[PDB]
Order: sequence, then structure tokens, then C-alpha cells
Amino acid sequence: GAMAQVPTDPGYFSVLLDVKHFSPEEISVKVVGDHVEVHARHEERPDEHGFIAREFHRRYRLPPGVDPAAVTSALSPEGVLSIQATPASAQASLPS
Repeated sequence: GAMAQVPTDPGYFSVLLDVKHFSPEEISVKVVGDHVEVHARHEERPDEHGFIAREFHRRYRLPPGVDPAAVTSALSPEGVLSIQATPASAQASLPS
């Protein structure tokens, strides 16, 4: 049979970012509504007479069904940032 794509169940999120030239405390992640925002900023000064900076931003829409409070971030020692989320649970309306 032909090769097929394996479907993914809904309600999950997973992305990776290469932020190796930002330190852990130069990077922040937050959820705003149903988006995730990543921000990073580095500045250095070689002397009093100058200033070098980098900046990065990105926003992702969380897919349907994701719990916006269940987003996690993990920054590897090699500077890869994983951002993941899992499905929201639904309140029951009938007895168990």
C-alpha cells in the first residue's frame, strides 16, 4: 500500500525555535488569549562608547482544543526552545 501520513489527534501544540545566541534570561514566552508569544533580546556594550543588540519575536496561534494554561517551555543546553501544549478537558454534563 502507499505510504500515508499518520493523522494527529486534535488539541496538541508543538514547535521548536533555535535561540542559541540568547541566554536563558534573554528569552521569554507567554500566552495571550489563544496565541503564544516568544520574545528574545540581547544587548552588549564593548565599552562605554557603544552598543550592540539583537531582538527576535514570534507569535503562534494555538490550535483548536489546546488548554491555554497548559503550555510549557523547555530550553535545552544547546539553545533549542521547545514549546508544547495539551488538550483542555471538558466538564461532564452527565453522571459518570
